[PDB]
Amino acid sequence: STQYPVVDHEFDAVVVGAGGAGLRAAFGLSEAGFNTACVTKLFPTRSHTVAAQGGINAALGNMEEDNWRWHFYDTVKGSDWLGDQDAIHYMTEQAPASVVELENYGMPFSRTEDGKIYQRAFGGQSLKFGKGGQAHRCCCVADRTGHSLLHTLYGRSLRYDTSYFVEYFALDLLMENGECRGVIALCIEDGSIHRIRARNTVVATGGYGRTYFSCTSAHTSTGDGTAMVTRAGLPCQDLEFVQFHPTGIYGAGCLITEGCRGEGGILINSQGERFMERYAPVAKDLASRDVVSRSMTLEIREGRGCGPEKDHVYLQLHHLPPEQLAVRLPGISETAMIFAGVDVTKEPIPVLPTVHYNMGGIPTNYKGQVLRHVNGQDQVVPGLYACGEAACASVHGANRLGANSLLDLVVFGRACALSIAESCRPGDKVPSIKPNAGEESVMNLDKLRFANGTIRTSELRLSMQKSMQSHAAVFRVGSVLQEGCEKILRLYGDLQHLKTFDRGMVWNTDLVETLELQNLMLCALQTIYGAEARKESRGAHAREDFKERVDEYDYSKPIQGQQKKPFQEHWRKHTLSYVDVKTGKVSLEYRPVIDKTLNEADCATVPPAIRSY
Amino acid sequence: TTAKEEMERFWNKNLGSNRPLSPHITIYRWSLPMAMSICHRGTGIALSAGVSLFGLSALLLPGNFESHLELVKSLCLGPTLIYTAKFGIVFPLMYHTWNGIRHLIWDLGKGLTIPQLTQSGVVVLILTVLSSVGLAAM
Amino acid sequence: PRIKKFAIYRWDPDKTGDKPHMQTYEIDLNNCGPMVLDALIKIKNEIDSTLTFRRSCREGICGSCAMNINGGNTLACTRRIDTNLDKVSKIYPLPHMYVIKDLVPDLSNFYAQYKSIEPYLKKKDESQEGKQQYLQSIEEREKLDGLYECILCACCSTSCPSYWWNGDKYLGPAVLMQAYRWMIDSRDDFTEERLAKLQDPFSLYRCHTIMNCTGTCPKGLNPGKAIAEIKKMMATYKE
Amino acid sequence: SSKAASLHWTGERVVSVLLLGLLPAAYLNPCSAMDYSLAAALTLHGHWGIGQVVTDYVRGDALQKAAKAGLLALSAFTFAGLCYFNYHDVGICKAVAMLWKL
Ligand SMILES: *Cc1cc2c(cc1C)nc1c(=O)[nH]c(=O)nc-1n2C[C@H](O)[C@H](O)[C@H](O)COP(=O)(O)OP(=O)(O)OC[C@H]1O[C@@H](n2cnc3c(N)ncnc32)[C@H](O)[C@@H]1O
Ligand code: HEM
Ligand SMILES: O=C(Nc1ccccc1)c1ccccc1I
Ligand code: SF4
Ligand code: F3S
Ligand code: FES
Repeated sequence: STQYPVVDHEFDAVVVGAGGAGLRAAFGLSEAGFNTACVTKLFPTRSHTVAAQGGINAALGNMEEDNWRWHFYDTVKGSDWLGDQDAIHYMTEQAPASVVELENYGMPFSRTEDGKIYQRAFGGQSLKFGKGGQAHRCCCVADRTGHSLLHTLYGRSLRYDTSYFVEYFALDLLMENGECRGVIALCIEDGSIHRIRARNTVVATGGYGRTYFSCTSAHTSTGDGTAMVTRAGLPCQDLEFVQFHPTGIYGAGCLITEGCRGEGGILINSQGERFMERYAPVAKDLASRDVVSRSMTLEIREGRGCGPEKDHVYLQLHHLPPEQLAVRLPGISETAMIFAGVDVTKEPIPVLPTVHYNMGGIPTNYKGQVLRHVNGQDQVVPGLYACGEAACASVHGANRLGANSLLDLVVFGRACALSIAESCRPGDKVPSIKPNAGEESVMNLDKLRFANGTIRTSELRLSMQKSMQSHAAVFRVGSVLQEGCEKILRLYGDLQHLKTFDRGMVWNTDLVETLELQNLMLCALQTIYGAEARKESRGAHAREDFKERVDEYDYSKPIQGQQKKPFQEHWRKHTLSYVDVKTGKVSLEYRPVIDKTLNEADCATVPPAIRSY
Repeated sequence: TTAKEEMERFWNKNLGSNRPLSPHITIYRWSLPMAMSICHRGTGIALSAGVSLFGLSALLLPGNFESHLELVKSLCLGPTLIYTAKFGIVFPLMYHTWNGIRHLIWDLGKGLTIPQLTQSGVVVLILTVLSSVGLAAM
Repeated sequence: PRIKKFAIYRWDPDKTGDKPHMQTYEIDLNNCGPMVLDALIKIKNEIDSTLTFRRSCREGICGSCAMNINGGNTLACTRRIDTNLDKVSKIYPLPHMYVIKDLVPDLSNFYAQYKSIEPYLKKKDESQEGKQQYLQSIEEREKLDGLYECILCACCSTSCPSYWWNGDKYLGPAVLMQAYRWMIDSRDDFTEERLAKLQDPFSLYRCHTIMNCTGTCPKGLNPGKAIAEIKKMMATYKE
Repeated sequence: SSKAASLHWTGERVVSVLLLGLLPAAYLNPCSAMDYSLAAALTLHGHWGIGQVVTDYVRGDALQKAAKAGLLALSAFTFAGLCYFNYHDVGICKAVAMLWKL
């Protein structure tokens, strides 16, 4: 306060995030004719989506004749019926349209005989509503798809007058009487504080992998947008559902794509057995992520360990053609060699299931509007939007389908732009904000910048990370989760006993990583408590105490003879977590999933069924 | 903000700031291709200077060339010393002649991989010593 | 105990009088990761939380790590530390660039040049765009290999001596390679006017095939070759 | 939108291959006509050579023009000298030959 300068910016719409989700929303808004400002802590290229290897799904019918409705069914079946079907309808239908848009933007997709966008088999996708065998609808830029996607989206975004606040750490949402006015942000370059206000705000900050000790995600995946929503009192959703990607280098935790499993790659144990045929008969080693990795983490605890210390497993490309590896998957060919020293042609890659995708995030409409939970119902938060991994329309549900997140990025980023475009026009008066607004956000900065503590940021981060890694792991019991819940609660009280060192204005990476720690902890609290509260096994979240999938009905037998279980007695519902900032208490509620589609006659609702690929 | 405006505001920001330019020649690792490009520039400058000194003496200095050579014989220097004078003429000439072809090969879009620069680079370097010792023996 | 010394460039703009200087850090390698960044991260977390650098993926695909280690411009997450304990690893910021703070360069101009070449598909009449995928042969796709992979880490452009001297006016390899990346992209219609944008002594013709770009590229690409291939187009194009 | 900067580059490579061809041709056939064309190619190539150095190092609008003017006057006086040497003296070829057997 008064030691800091304030610079109030005025815009039509603010987009916080420069990933695929953020960029598509940003330039799409500018294309609609809005004065759009994009606020991003990293340079747009550096954003994670660049690390995306697998591909982007669209029923284009380039390999075999395909219907987008088949893609709808495969997403909702994969979501363990926690997926809201109104959003899945919208995503799977726009899927072909959105991809063809990118190829037209200039995204260098791989090609085939016909000259169409090359698709290939991926994790858990089928034809004819789960009956027609293997589906090939994963459009890819040969193992570097997210890289090309981010680069072309960014490339094309220079065609419009989008104001890019590059290297700006957004701190908190500008809020007044429920209504969102934009963001208050610290400028990493000079230490200044900026109040960017708008009629609408898009939140596309991506996931929060860095809550755990081991992940595939970037160092900058710190669930910042989640925390900005958290501190506003607005609910988060399904934060206990965390995807464990089955294949990632045992060492630093880098990713080996699921495209390896779609091109003909097999997973081999300590005896050399094709062990995924022992669990899944129909899909085998190309089954859903929630089951494959949970079969792998089972093998580690068995004693059938496949390594120098019997702690990891293998992904084998020994019997794959060397001619195909050079063309289809060259990005893993380098990163397997660099991080392990593995010839992908002769040797198998040492893999270990670790944190990959955050299913939950910020509750949102199929249109993309952030929702608060009032009176056991829903309410659209005015001028607040969220898209990507940051959000939770729960188009992924309990378990995200392979190569859907990059689709989720484009589609719902685009959707956020359309919702703003239709609800109001550019040049509509920007709602003015109080002179003393976001004042505590600045004070959160100032108190943390001059922090005379006893436990430095780095030490506290590790205390959070390894706790989550052993408590909120692949399998989780009540006893372990209970210890974890008060173990994570412990470290929240430590968030003042923290000692900072760097006390400058220009590029205080020491300060931003601490702000990231506050956001990571706020993510962690809601993640662990939701898991301990949920007393069932659903998708990625699997309780050893309650390995039963608890629905409104026992869907194993016919529907007729049963009566519906009361909403507050079953577990097929969205976890709505809140947390008080001062006490660090996680109080949570629930709201129903959406079953109705956007059109029943065009796309039928898929009722809950047995879960096994 | 435009492309041209971004650069225009980049320079104002830095040239009026107490920011230091990072070290470059002080630190960057010397390589054959980089060092061999330096010599090509050097030999070019060295050669053209000689040619200019030759022209700007035909118009300026008195006498004829035969008179000038008779003045060189006046010092009646050692055959080895006159060979050293002769070698130091052809050496910068030949290097530039050989590496000049290597540049012209590159201009065709050929031989531009990293191993090829050390291969042909040595082949230029070796051709130099041979064609310089060869010509000075005439 | 296996102690490795790291000599690192440090300058803080929030301290008056403080000028550029080196700082050494000692690290046990058996506690630390195999890559250079793992050591930069270790000292930041444990020894000195002032070492301000850029890091994101530690995977070699985002291009944050870009810095000059031991005289070469590579990614800190790709260069594995020298187990030779007798040698002290020297970490420097990208060469001839304005230092914002400790190894963090000002890349504004670098990005700004990238914007000037228009790195997006341009069709003469795209009133039909959005609805149908453009056709491209498998062969026309290979023409882009080795060109798009560029993560814009600014290692190559910053390794070029011409970019050291004439960084203001000359685009550098990084930006020029992307210009070529969009030149032979069969879908693009604006191939002639893209070349005409380089019709001045500086934009393209500050290249003298010094070749530091190809030599330093962390992703293994060949910018110089693509520049040389541009020069050929520049000579042999009608209209 | 004329392409002048591109043609200049092509010109520079043309004189290079001409000057490459001339140095053995001047050895094998050392005539008076070879003397003049050698003086023509030698001074031009070098002029365009230093020109490249000047555009590289000599920064500034006001300073660069004077450097290009100096280089032009120098190259003019050089080509004049060589031609005078070809016309009023032994000539490059025959003068080189005399210098060598010494
Ligand atoms: C981890 C991962 C994920 C992944 C993948 C490979 C890896 C290693 N491969 C995929 C694939 O092949 N196909 C697919 O469908 N998904 C794949 N994924 C998952 C997917 O890539 C991610 O879920 C998705 O890319 C996330 O993208 P999103 O646009 O939503 O977010 P982001 O990429 O992380 O970008 C974040 C941007 O937000 C800005 N930011 C963040 N916090 C702030 C604050 N504090 N202030 C201002 N800006 C902020 C960042 O700057 C960044 O630009
Ligand atoms: C016949 C043999 C020669 C060949 C093949 C040749 C070729 C070349 C080429 C191609 C370049 C430009 C390098 C590039 O590609 O960027 C160059 C540079 C140059 N040359 Fe020559 N040249 C020859 C003889 C000479 C002579 C006899 C002189 C002296 C009068 C000379 C003076 C220069 C100068 C001043 C430069 C500029 C240096 C630079 O731009 O890097 N060259 N030469
Ligand atoms: O600048 C140059 N010198 C230089 C090269 C490396 C290191 C330091 C200076 C140079 C050298 C040869 C050809 C073109 C050039 I622009
Ligand atoms: S071509 Fe290579 S060195 Fe140059 S910017 Fe791209 S990735 Fe970096
Ligand atoms: S380092 Fe250089 S001068 Fe050209 S060949 Fe590469 S940009
Ligand atoms: S941090 Fe992304 S490349 Fe090193």
